[PDB]
Amino acid sequence: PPTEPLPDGWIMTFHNSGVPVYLHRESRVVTWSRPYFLGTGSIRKHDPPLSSIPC
Amino acid sequence: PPTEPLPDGWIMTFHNSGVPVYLHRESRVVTWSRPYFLGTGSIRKHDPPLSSIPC
Repeated sequence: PPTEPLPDGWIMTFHNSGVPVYLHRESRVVTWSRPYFLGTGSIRKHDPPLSSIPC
Repeated sequence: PPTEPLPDGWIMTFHNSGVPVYLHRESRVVTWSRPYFLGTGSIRKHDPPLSSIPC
């Protein structure tokens, strides 16, 4: 799918497994699914960006 | 798998789709794969926590 931009402070980078991973540089936190800014959206009911849905 | 703790500021919460999602409360950022603290680990070469690997 088309990708939405990453939230502030995040970068998509290569992992040796061959999959991209997403690092928040300042906190040194990693996730394997593209993170996104929810803003004032409803955590329970919102539709995630298509580029952020796993498997 | 056994879960490793979430990094600071994150919470696992329910999404209407029936899947848990992970919210960083202060930044309002969401990811669909459990995030983890990498610390001084190698971004490229580290083994992620088993609870953090998608699909």
